[PDB]
Amino acid sequence: SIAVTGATGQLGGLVIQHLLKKVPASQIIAIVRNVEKASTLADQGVEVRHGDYNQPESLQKAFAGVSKLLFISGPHYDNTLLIVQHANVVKAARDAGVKHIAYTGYAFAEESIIPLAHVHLATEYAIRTTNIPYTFLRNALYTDFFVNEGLRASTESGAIVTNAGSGIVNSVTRNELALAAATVLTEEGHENKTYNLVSNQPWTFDELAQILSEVSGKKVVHQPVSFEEEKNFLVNAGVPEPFAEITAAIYDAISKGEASKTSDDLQKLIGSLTPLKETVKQAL
Amino acid sequence: SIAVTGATGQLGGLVIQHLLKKVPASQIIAIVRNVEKASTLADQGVEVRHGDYNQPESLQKAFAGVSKLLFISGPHYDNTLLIVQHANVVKAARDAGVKHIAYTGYAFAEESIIPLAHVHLATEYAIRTTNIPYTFLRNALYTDFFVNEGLRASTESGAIVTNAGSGIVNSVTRNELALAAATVLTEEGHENKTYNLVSNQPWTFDELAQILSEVSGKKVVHQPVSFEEEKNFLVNAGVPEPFAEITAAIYDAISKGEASKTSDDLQKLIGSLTPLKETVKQAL
Ligand SMILES: NC(=O)c1ccc[n+]([C@@H]2O[C@H](COP(=O)([O-])OP(=O)(O)OC[C@H]3O[C@@H](n4cnc5c(N)ncnc54)[C@H](OP(=O)(O)O)[C@@H]3O)[C@@H](O)[C@H]2O)c1
Ligand SMILES: NC(=O)c1ccc[n+]([C@@H]2O[C@H](COP(=O)([O-])OP(=O)(O)OC[C@H]3O[C@@H](n4cnc5c(N)ncnc54)[C@H](OP(=O)(O)O)[C@@H]3O)[C@@H](O)[C@H]2O)c1
Repeated sequence: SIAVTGATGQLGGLVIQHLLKKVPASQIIAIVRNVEKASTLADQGVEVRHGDYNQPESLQKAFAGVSKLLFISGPHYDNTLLIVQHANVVKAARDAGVKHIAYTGYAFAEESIIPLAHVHLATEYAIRTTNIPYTFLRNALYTDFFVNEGLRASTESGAIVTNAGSGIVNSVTRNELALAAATVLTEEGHENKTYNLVSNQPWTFDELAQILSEVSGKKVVHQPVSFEEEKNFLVNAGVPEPFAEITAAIYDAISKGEASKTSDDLQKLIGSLTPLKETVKQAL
Repeated sequence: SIAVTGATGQLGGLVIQHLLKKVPASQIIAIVRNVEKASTLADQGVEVRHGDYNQPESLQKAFAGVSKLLFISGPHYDNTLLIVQHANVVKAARDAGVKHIAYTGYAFAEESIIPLAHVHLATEYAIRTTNIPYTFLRNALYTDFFVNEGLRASTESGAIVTNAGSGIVNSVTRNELALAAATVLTEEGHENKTYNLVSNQPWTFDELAQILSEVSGKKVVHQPVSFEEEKNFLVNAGVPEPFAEITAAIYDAISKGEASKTSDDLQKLIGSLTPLKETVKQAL
């Protein structure tokens, strides 16, 4: 019995589709905040349960009798609130007698300068307190954050504008990260282990721009700018202030080597990784 | 304005008595679960407020307008519950706009084999997420845990019985640890810093027994035993099972070097440390 929180979200939806290739739908439980959004899952053989991280009682019920739990992190912007939610989740899983928990954390968190990394470490320590056999799935930033349909704005202008400088990026796709979680949940050998699930073929924004140029046939350059120019760029392109700030801070951190370390853990878990060109062409 | 949680507890009571030597009672707020227990504090000039870690709303009210908060950890035996409580506390302090927070953690936590160390690390990361200027007061085990009026049972029998083997102990008194917290709250220079507040004159249970012999005039030896012999010893001396287990696990960890690392941080903060003989004679 494998339960997946965040099941209607992007990552959780992909996990379930990967689990559906490995186990009967019978064994999969989707735990979800909005039960009406989960109908398509229930049309597949997947059991749907209500579980809201803000409501301990819902989590008690949702985790009842689950063997393996994949706890996908909350997306909230308030990190201090996210620590409460995650704590509620961990306490509910302990009380429910969950037998194995996997948690989607953040690669190389101890060296991060992004405050969200402190949430993932707080949560990993919270899970260690339960004594439940664990797998810490320490996910890179998503390649999809940087490479998406929004790249058409850059083809248009001839420029990818960021404040990442020549920082290196070890991102991987949500889909490879979903496969990794599904792999771990469906095979032995991953108990009490941490994996830093990142690329071993990192890239730069110069390189991304050369790739976009090759694919589109149109000349695009990386235009690196300052933090304040980025946030301005973003706000004036219709990106709401808090998210524009979040985004500039992620690029700023990249410029300082936040995403520059690599591991073979993911490749060892899922096999060959998707080349960035292949992801760029899909995005377009 | 300096607020102290756990104010009717042993450590918090001593902190307030130390703060009373440094600031008018006007500026001190005792935050407390049981308001009737705090009357003696209110007879001094100290403001009493209700704050229960299980009740977010109480904490919102209790932390209103406080400048500096000393968050003394919860004593609960359920570590997973303690993570929820501590998270509630941290979120309340962020919401209340607390300007500086000190938290009593556990020295060298990253190297601990005691599960309570994961709670203190989860909490430190929770505090880092708030961005509030912090002081992590990483307290050694209390010398008072080992050296107390209970040593008369050992004088009686001629033996201190433990499963600590010849493990080394860097413990310090609750009172020195209270002085350290009070010092930090009342002088500049301690913002965004962690201190491992332990002894630089560690001791063994052989040594404790020689000291008890010198003080009492009666011959007492350390009798080191196994984990299961300890727990049995303890249970049959009227120590309730969960606490007997807690105690055997603390000694077991000592036997494996849990308390063997030292730092000059405390001595640098408070001046000379209390010799163990002086603490033994007080206990008796
Ligand atoms: N590594 C990265 O680059 C990266 C980037 C962004 C996010 N993340 C983290 O990884 C997680 C998964 O990524 P994603 O792309 O799948 O994000 P996503 O599409 O935003 O999914 C977030 C999921 O969490 C659910 N959720 C929100 N609040 C909840 C609550 N109170 N109780 C229960 N569920 C709640 C959402 O439910 P609804 O559908 O009902 O709203 C949604 O299913 C995110 O939650 C976030 O913490 C990582
Ligand atoms: N370093 C060590 O060797 C060591 C040893 C033991 C404990 N500790 C930790 O350090 C802390 C202080 O040590 P201590 O000797 O002063 O312990 P203590 O005498 O047991 O004090 C614990 C304090 O926390 C309060 N408390 C319990 N539950 C609470 C709640 N739900 N909301 C608000 N307050 C609550 C208690 O209030 P009441 O008086 O109303 O019950 C008490 O004032 C402990 O909480 C524990 O986590 C450290």
